[PDB]
Amino acid sequence: MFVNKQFNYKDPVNGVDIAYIKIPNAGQMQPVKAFKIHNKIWVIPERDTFTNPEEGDLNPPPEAVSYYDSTYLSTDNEKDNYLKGVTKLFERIYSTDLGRMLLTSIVRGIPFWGGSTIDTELKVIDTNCINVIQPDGSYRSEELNLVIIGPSADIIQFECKSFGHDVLNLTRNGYGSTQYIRFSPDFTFGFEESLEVDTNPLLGAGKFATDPAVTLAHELIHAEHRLYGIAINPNRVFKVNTNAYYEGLEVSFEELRTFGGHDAKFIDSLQENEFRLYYYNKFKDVASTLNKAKSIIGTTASLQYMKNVFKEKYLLSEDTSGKFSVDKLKFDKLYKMLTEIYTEDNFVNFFKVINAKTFLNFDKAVFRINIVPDENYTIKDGFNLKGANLSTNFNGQNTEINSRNFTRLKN
Ligand SMILES: N=C(N)NCCC[C@H](N)C(=O)NO
Ligand SMILES: [Zn+2]
Repeated sequence: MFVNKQFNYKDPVNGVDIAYIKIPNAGQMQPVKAFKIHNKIWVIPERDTFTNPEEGDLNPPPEAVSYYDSTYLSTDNEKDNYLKGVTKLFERIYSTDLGRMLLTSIVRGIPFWGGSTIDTELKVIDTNCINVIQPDGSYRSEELNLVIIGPSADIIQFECKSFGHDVLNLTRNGYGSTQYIRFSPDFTFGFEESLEVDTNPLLGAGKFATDPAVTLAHELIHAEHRLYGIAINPNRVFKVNTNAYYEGLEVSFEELRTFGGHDAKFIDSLQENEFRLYYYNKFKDVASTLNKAKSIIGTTASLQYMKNVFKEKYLLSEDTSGKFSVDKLKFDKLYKMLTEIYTEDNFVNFFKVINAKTFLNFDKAVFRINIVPDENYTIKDGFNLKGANLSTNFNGQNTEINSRNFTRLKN
């Protein structure tokens, strides 16, 4: 039961799990109503016009496969439906063993307290918090790990982003930082079945639709990487050979790793070792920082308590003197779990749903959906409902057969 509370958009703010909040480095935004669906995880049912200065408008630019609709997610009812859709996908992910593990890792992934210039001092990094406005009018500073928010101008441009320090590279120095995922449970993508000799022949008809749960899990995987500060520099790319009429299409290692499967293998053995040793070295530095820490600022919690929070996050070893160190095999398990076990491909397998076999299998269309009604989608079966006749040959995902759950929009 990942979300132990039925949240309706119109429920009165209480200053605890329903409240108007302000986001860091968002300049001077108006407070937005948010919901805390799980410890360290909030959801803002608004179009994202706060995380980025240059993207504070929902206006359709000169363009470039995208989808725009400045009116999407503008009504309370829509926001209410958005909230229920996100909450439902989390329950779907969490219902699996893989998902239960991923979300647990995310919740234990508190961004490191490395905001002090004094090495004998542990301090929080302000951009890893939000201000929770209370019913009285005061604001309470709250640390959080994950924020799910609506998309910006391009509705289908989902992504996992964060604020990041002035000097430090939080998503790549092992510290981690609060992750903001632009996502929408109201849309999904259509892909075409790459007819391979051993693939099921009884496949209903043309287009199939991506299960929004796989899509959210995809972003959650980026979040895990970023929260543990072991994300692969987005500069790193593989020059994919597509056509002969193409002298090259770049695809980042971070994406190939996240998708997993055959795709992940484009990251050769030399690069894998490089990233692993690098991050191993980074964890060892976090251990040293914790070891030199004698005081904590922004006081409330005890020093030992916070040190312990990071001993748990990084799976550090503590001797009888109380000094932390990094254990090679524990690091290996943690790192492998985050980069090789949590992948889009492994989720497609747990969920038992049809999905593109690789990015190379680019989505043909964009569909409008609504997973909230149980008559349409369930936590356990997604679109391929049991009693129904949709639970056969993935009929539930067939946009021809399950034409009533999909409404074509673009491409
Ligand atoms: N299935 C999709 N078409 N996903 C939409 C987001 C694609 C984006 N590049 C991304 O992967 N972000 O993480
Ligand atoms: Zn991605």
